[PDB]
Amino acid sequence: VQLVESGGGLVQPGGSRKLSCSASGFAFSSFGMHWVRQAPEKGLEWVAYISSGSGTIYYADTVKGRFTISRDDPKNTLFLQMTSLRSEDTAMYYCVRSIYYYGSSPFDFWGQGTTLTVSASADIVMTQATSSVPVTPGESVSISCRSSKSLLHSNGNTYLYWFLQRPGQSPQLLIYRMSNLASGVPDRFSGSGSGTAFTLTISRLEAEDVGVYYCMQHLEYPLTFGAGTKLEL
Amino acid sequence: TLSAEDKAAVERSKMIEKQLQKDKQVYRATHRLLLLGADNSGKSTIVKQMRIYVKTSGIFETKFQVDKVNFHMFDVGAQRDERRKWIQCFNDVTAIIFVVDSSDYNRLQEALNDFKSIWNNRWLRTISVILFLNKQDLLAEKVLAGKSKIEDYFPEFARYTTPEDATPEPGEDPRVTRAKYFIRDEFLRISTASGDGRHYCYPHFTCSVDTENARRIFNDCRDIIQRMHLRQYELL
Amino acid sequence: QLRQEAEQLKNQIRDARKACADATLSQITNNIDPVGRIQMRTRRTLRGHLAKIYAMHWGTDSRLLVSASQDGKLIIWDSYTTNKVHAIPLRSSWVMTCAYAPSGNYVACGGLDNICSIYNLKTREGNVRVSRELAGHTGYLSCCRFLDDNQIVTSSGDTTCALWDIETGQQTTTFTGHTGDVMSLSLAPDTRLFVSGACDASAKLWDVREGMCRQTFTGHESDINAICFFPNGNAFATGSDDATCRLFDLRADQELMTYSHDNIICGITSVSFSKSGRLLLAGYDDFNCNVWDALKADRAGVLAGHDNRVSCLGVTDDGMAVATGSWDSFLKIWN
Amino acid sequence: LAHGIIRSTVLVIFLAASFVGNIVLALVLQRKPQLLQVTNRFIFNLLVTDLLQISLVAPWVVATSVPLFWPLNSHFCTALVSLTHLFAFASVNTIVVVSVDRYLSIIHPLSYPSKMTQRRGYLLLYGTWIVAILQSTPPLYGWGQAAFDERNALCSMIWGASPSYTILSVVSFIVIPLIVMIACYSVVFCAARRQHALLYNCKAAKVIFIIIFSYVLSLGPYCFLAVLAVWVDVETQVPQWVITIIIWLFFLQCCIHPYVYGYMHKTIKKEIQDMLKKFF
Amino acid sequence: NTASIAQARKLVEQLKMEANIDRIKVSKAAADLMAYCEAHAKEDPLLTPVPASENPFR
Ligand SMILES: Cc1ccnc(NC(=S)Nc2cccc(C(F)(F)F)c2)c1
Ligand SMILES: Cc1ccnc(NC(=S)Nc2cccc(C(F)(F)F)c2)c1
Repeated sequence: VQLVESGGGLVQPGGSRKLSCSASGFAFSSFGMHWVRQAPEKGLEWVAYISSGSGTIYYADTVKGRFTISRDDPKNTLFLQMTSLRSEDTAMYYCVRSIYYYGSSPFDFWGQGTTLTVSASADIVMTQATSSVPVTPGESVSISCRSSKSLLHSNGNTYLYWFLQRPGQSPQLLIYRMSNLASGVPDRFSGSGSGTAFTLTISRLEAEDVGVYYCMQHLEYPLTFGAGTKLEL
Repeated sequence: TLSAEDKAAVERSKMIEKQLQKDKQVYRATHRLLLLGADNSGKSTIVKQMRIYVKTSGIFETKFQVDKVNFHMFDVGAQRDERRKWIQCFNDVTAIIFVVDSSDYNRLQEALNDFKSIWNNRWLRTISVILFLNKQDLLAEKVLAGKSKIEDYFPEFARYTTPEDATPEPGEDPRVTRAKYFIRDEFLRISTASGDGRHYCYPHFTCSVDTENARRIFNDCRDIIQRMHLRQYELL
Repeated sequence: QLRQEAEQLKNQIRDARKACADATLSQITNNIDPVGRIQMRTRRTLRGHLAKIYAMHWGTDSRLLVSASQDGKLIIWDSYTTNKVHAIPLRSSWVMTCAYAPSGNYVACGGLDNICSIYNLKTREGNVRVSRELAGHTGYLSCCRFLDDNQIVTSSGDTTCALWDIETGQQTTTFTGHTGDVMSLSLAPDTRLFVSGACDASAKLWDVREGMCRQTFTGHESDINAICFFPNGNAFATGSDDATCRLFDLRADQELMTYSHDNIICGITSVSFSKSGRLLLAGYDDFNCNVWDALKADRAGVLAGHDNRVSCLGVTDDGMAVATGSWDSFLKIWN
Repeated sequence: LAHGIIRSTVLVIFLAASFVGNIVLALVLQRKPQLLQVTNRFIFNLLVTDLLQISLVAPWVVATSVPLFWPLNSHFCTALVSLTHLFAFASVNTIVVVSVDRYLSIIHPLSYPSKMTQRRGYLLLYGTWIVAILQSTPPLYGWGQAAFDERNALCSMIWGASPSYTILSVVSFIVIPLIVMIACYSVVFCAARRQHALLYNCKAAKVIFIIIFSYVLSLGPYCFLAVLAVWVDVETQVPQWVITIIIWLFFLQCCIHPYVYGYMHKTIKKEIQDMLKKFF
Repeated sequence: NTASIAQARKLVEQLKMEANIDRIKVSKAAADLMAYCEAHAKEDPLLTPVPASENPFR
């Protein structure tokens, strides 16, 4: 499975640009795709979503009238067209896949990303407890996330996701729907919650857990991520 | 009402439904036939003619085309002798081709019993049979030589007269026509002595190496479908 | 010379079985209250197959079930919301059986091609692809039941059962002894034994690990089409073309009850049990399903909504509902 | 007005029975959508175009006989006539498509499914509805006028004001449909005769005669009166009872259609009988 | 030499080894079945109609 991003560089204000996402190694037509941006020294921000069969399209409120998303199924490619680039659109962009049915796990593969630079509401909000945690190898660590709405739905799901980003890398899925482990994530990680407050537990800390941890919600389409919490060894 | 992920599941089910509709359109436009016969006729050669114009496999399929119409023919392979259980899968086929080697009279009563068993069946009603009196080349030689002839296999011979409907244009003497029409009247008696109005029988005189074998099947299937449609409207 | 010894042994076994009988189940069960009248009405109807449905199986989670059609398709449905999770096309159109893994990661199917195909549902790429193709049977596949995600038991029309090994593809054990072709299978609750029924009016008990035949039960007058185990694990119920159902027990090695009626003339295609063993559900050829009291052996209910012959029938793992599938290509769910 | 009362009274039992017949047919046809592959939609359209006509037109025609609301706006009988003609044209076009499909299914039995796809059926349905709207729309914005009558208590259309519309309506009602019907059913009769001769070395005539006769009996007198009304008048000439019978025949179509196209089909008849026997 | 003397001998052995099992009285088996049905009677929604609030197919 491979996703490769092309496009970017240095652009003048008021210009336009196009970004391409090439997928190789999996059935591209059966997945929905997302764009996720990250500021140079901030957290993540969901941008745009294209469904399977191109029957549904969602945009963020800040890029509603400026960005366009499209697919090319025979050639296995995803396109983002950007118009009138301001100075707030200088971020690294990531290509994500997700498949939805009974028992699936969305957001389970992220691309490497491309860099772009430009020269000179009633929605759920998520809050991270602390921005730093000093710990030592071999012990247990706990991280907390909070929300302004009850993420529990009537059917019985909660829709809470835990991602981890290692230094100089891309985010990877850790926990989906607040109590489920990812495909190849080590058993040491655990997650729990009660509807409003959520906790991620690491039992036997090792050297490879160093990085920034993010929570995310998927109860509504306006997707909020939060600030994240850093761990130092 | 539904959460943000339930709608994606609903859309996925809708896409599956669209693909199923396309597959239904493709599946409705082909005709399936069932081939039957013993290890004495030229059923393999009949298959070979149309196919040119895994260790323990169970069924074999051959596809052919006449006037831009697709026909699929299935014949069983590595299966046991008892057939009262897997014969129920073929209760919705267009027709059953039945090949009979009419050259030898040593094992013709077995063929008659097999045809009778196929004709009277709880699940094989409303299914029509296309009969192939194959290898009617050794039959003429067997009749002309006289070393072996129909004298004691069936006692009702020598008391049968050729009906005034035969068209025996190909022939050397008027003695093979009587025998072959006697054989045809034999199988035609079983079909005419049982339930009627649902399914019929379409006999033919064929040889294993023949040029016109797909056209006969085309014509008989046309007749079968036309009769069904003409009977669903009280016109017949 | 061996015929007379076989006759003597059969006579000895018959006499021993007769000796151990002191009373009947009807006399013992004569002084308890009946179950009354059962009213079941359809909640869900599932559509989407093209031809007649030959088999079905419920998942462990009691929410997902898989159906097989003779148009050449497998469909994996979601029971609660009626959604379609998967639709898999096969290489052969004459599929007579299908099963579901207890783990929930694989699916099996087979038919007139004499091959048992195993498909993998949890694939890195978002698709379902065939993972294994077991060959070695010389006849059509009638039933297949799955075991711990690496073993599978299959019954065939060449009068043999086989215990396989998916990892290597070779069959590890072979069970022989039947005379007519085997039509059905049920694993024991403790997956140490399994009973089979063949087209000679006989059922047999098989030990998985040893690979031998323990007991033989003969009480029918025609071929057996369906068979299953009582929840407790000490008795089984079978269905035959003589329009009657029979209950046998392993401990006493005998037949306990016969369920039949005067008006019923057709055959029985499927048999199932309730989560507590009180009820017995059976699908018939006359488009109907019948619900019987297992103890008093008195008709208790009936079902409908089917316009053709009922082929498969199954009760969920928690006892919440029952699913039925017939030859009109529709699946129904009843509470 | 006594006569008119009798006419409107007898004009109620027919459409009370037709309602029950069409409702039973609709139930039996929608309970199992997979009864007939593509003809199911055509029969359903022909089925709804009669319930619509009855429910949305008959009360006003009944409610015109009463002398209380006897005098009215001249822009009213320009809508009632248009609605009736719209429903009649839709039914006629549906019948034409049904007959062509019957011909295409009895002849060319093998390559029928590749000629009648679900897309080709829905496009045909939309086409019939569009052409019906096109044909029934003219009388409210130009050539063709409808007015009230102080003789037979039933407001109608004056065909003599514009002969072109009369010619167009007569052509669209009888000429083309009957030509198509005869041309299609002659070949079917020939094929049935040949098949019977093969099988047994006039069962198919009573059906075709019934179909053609019923269509003519339903639609003929009205068009003939329209044709005649150009040469001579009808307000003080033709007797009140002749017009009553002519109007009575125009609405027996709603009763005839379900019998001819639903109850003369083997499978639909079987299903209706099973449902009715069970309920009763 | 003959395949009819080996299939008539293996069957004899199988039938011989099949007769040496421990059997019990029928009344005990019937009582055990009745006891199992009585112990588990309030856990199956099909027999006792569950109210239309706990089952998920309503
Ligand atoms: C005063 C009078 C003068 C002339 N005829 C009648 N009608 C009679 S007797 N029966 C009758 C009743 C209803 C309908 C019909 C129908 F039109 F269908 F034939 C006939 C009455
Ligand atoms: C009971 C009552 C009392 C007074 N006037 C009426 N209406 C009359 S006569 N014609 C009429 C009826 C409906 C619509 C129109 C329309 F506005 F469309 F022209 C006209 C009815």
